[PDB]
Amino acid sequence: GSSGSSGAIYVDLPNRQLKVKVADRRVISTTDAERQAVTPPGLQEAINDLVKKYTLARAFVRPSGTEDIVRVYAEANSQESADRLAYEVSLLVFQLAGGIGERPQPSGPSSG
Repeated sequence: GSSGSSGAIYVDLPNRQLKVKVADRRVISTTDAERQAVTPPGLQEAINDLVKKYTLARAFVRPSGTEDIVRVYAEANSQESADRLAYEVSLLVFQLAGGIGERPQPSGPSSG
């Protein structure tokens, strides 16, 4: 007889990504200038506060890059926090960067 084994990862924290098809650039007030502290000045803070107000949470965003759509991502120790934050962030942007298009949908507590 004989036996082997599988070597790989066995744990992948929860995470959630989104995409805000920004209508465009400029125009928006809180969407100009790029000096004095990494911009946008506040977002990082606002979210940060939310990232701190949460349990082991983490949110991020990626502007233009090989595309014309914004990238959103939020994770946490819990799936909910991961979703909540995510959904929120995406929204936070929708307004912050007056993001539009495909809007973020609510996870919705449903299990069976």
